[PDB]
Amino acid sequence: MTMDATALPSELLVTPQPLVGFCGLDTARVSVHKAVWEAFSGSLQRKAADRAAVQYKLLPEWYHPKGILKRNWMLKHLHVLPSVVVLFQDMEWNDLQWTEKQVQCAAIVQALKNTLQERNTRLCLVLLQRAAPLPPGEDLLAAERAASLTNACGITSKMLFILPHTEHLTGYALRLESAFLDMAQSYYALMSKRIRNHRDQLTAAHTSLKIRHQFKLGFVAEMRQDFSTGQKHYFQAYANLDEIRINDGNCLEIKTLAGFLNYKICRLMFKLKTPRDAINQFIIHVEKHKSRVGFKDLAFEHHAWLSTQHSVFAELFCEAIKNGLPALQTQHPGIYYHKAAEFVMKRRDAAMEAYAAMQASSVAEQQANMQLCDQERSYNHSAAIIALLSQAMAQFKIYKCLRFRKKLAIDMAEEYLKSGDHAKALTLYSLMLPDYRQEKWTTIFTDVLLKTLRCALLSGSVADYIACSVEALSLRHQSDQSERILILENLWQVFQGVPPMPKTQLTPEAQALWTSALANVKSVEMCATFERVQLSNDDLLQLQLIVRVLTDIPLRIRSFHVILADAGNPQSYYQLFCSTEAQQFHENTQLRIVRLEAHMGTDQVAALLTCSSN
Repeated sequence: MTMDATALPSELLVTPQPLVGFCGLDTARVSVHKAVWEAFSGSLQRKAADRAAVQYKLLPEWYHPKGILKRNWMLKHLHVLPSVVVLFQDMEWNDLQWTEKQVQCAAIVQALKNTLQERNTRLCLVLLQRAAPLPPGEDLLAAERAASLTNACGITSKMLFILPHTEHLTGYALRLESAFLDMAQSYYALMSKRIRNHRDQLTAAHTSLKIRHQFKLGFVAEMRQDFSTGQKHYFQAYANLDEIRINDGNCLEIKTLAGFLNYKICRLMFKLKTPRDAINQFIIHVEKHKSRVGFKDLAFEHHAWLSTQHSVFAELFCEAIKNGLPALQTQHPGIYYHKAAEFVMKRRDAAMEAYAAMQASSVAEQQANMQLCDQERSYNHSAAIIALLSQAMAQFKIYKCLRFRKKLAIDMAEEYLKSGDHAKALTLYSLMLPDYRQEKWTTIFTDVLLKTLRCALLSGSVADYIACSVEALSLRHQSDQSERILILENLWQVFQGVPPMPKTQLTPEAQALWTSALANVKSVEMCATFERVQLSNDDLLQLQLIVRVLTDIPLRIRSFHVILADAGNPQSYYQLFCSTEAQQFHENTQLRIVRLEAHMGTDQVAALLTCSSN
């Protein structure tokens, strides 16, 4: 009829490769088969240029398509069914035990040809003539034993191959691979012809079976490296899907199929390096899809799948990087990494909506749809969101794009906020806030500042909390004055260590958590000036440091401190007595204080605001 091409992801993520089989071989031989398999794993030892694509696997109206009709047929074709069958055996040249070799290899090839009769596959046999090498044209018993084979089965002579000694076995394995390339491409072409002949007939114009056929056609082509032909048959299948009706119960499956198709064709793009072509196909179909659905769209569908769309395309971005293309990433390291990240954000928001529509009183299996939601309720951790953010983070960091990755970092911390996970949010914010002050732009600086307020109060890193709060009061004039007053009260509280006021948010658990704090914690702008330095060991300096408050609200005028320095030798507007210098120290030392540390109101500004000298 019109059955799905496949509902199976995680398929052929690596470059698809042929498979030729090896039978169930016992441990008794596996040791020497080790060497045997070594040559086989030699395909994985050698460079891709030397490496043959094929690998190994083990086993013990109109008429309906055979080999195409179902997606498990596709997959079983992919790896379960080898294009060619090869059974490796040993052949010691002897007299009558070698006749027993004849009978035994006859039995095994009889079983093998029965299996082939099940599944229409070409066969080859490999024999180690473990004896010493001899010239070709010497062993008539080779012909005799081939004839014993043929009367048993009829396998052609040339399909027989020999790997006498390991030092010989290696080269004979290389040419084995070459011959296998031969037969494998032969079988692949034969199946290609099968598909095209199938496609020339319609079972009463079902029109979707042929879609499966052209899909499998692309499979064949990419097996045979004709990437262009197969990718364009894929795209033609996309066109065919377009011709199909939309918005039915199928349209979601249509969208997923087109996702498969976009995946494959974009692979074949970047293999052929047609970048903007891949971009155009990507967009074209994805906005097709956004149009095609207006609802249901429970938005773990067509939104999460949108996320997976950008996920696969990011996969193909990194695939290009492994290939080495710098184009789109000089443009945008991952155009779609963070994009899929915001798509999983909308995923989670839609999940919140799902909970909302659930909070309604919540017969065509809508409960299963609700059960869908329950399934969708599972993928609500949104930690995978955080990880996708991490990949986008690193991906943009690849070309050292600090700003963008930093703002994705504040994204991460915001998400941890949404999840209620204050800790690591606070960590990333702790990194960002000095950065944001370095960007000098106070607006978002303050916005992440109140975010940090929430983060630290929830965490209880009240040292960090108050540091951000105080550099916030520095220039908090963009915010409410009364909240400045409240926060200043919080400042005196924390300096005393007594619980801070924003109990309007606080709940007792984290409250106690930070009550634990500050037992360990150990430690608006004004100006420093000098009337005289570099003295003649007679001068007397004095308070040239103008203590200015740029906060509208005052801080309680408590007290003062000055800290002595040792270079060379050891020795609105509010001003009050300090007599900072009356100690007649030694000459030519400019004691410029690291930080002010006078006791106005409380200890200090601590967060790194102190000037040098005159």
